[PDB]
Amino acid sequence: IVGGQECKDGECPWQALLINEENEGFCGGTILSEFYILTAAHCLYQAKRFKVRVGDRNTEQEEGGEAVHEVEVVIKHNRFTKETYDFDIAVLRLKTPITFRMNVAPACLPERDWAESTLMTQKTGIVSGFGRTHEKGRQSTRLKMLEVPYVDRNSCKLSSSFIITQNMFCAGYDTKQEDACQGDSGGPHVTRFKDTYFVTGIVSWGEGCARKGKYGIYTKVTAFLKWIDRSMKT
Amino acid sequence: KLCSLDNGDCDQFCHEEQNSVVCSCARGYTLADNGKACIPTGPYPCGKQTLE
Ligand SMILES: NCc1ccccc1-n1nc(C(F)(F)F)cc1C(=O)Nc1ccc(-c2ccccc2S(N)(=O)=O)cc1F
Ligand SMILES: [Ca+2]
Repeated sequence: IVGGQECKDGECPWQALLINEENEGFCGGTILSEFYILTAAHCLYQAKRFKVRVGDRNTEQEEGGEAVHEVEVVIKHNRFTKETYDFDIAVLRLKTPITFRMNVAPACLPERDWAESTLMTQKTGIVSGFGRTHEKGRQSTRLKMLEVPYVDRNSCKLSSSFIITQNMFCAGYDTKQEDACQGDSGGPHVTRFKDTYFVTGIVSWGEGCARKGKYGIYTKVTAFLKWIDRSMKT
Repeated sequence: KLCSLDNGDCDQFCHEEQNSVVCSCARGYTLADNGKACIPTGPYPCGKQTLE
């Protein structure tokens, strides 16, 4: 996350971190329930075998509230391709159930029509992750969050050198130096409504980070609610 | 405006049935007696920051 602020105690409980064999986070995720994590399909290439850590806010040491969960089943959308980055979504079923506590809680999945009419029409959303804090740099050891304005669909299509499909939406700033960055992929994009946070997107991609005239691209969760539901069953 | 007028006074989901507002909640929540508020069923309902 470029810019933004540190996620303070209990502010981003639905954040999940995918860790490789070296116990280093390479992508984020969103806790949906005790057994399921939502993330980006393109992350399932960043590492072969991986696990999921929840309740972490500081990568340096171990507070005692963190918990590691092995993945039982990986469900990646069969239509994802690096050529288009379309259908950038995946669901993970964990071997053991997550125990909710301070800094560990699921984000709500909204209904399609309501989310589109009421959530995605709000002024802003929140993105978070342990990603880079500058285009060139190491991953952040601290979990960060950033309020990102929803961006007009026509405006973002124009500003993009890549096709923005109906499974994607844009959020961020035109010139203000704040945006998601490498490593934040798969992380949550949530929208607050009456103090309740609903997952509305998955950190997907962007042409550079916080680049002037460029916005952040996110997978539109509302376009895959039925796909997600089917995944949390099989 | 029904659902378009302040989300029909619903805490969460708002639908229009028979040209009337009908509120509903995410899993883990129960619709309150007033048919508008959503009451959590456990200590860690979805979408709530853990600030306590
Ligand atoms: N705001 C950025 C961001 C947010 C979230 C996660 C990662 C990034 N970064 N971070 C970096 C940096 F740091 F600069 F190296 C680079 C990226 C990034 O997404 N590049 C990228 C840029 C474009 C595409 C893309 C889209 C559609 C079709 C094909 C492609 S394609 N693949 O070109 O054929 C995919 C990417 F992956
Ligand atoms: Ca820690």
